[PDB]
Amino acid sequence: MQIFVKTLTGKTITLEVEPSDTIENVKAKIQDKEGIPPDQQRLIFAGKQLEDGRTLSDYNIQKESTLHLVLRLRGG
Repeated sequence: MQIFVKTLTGKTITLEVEPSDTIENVKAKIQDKEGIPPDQQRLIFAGKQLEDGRTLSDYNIQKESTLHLVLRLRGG
């Protein structure tokens, strides 16, 4: 199934995923497309932060759903 990720600057990315895929796997696909490391990425769906050890089906994410990406800043 296809899903959409929106960034804080106005960008929408389209990803091909399976319901059994883990959040850590979704972050790895974003790193491949945009070069953002998984430790600096935060994913939000319906106001809830998604955990790396859970899957897309655990949060009831369905086809054409929109997730939000937030970037963290450690030091500096």
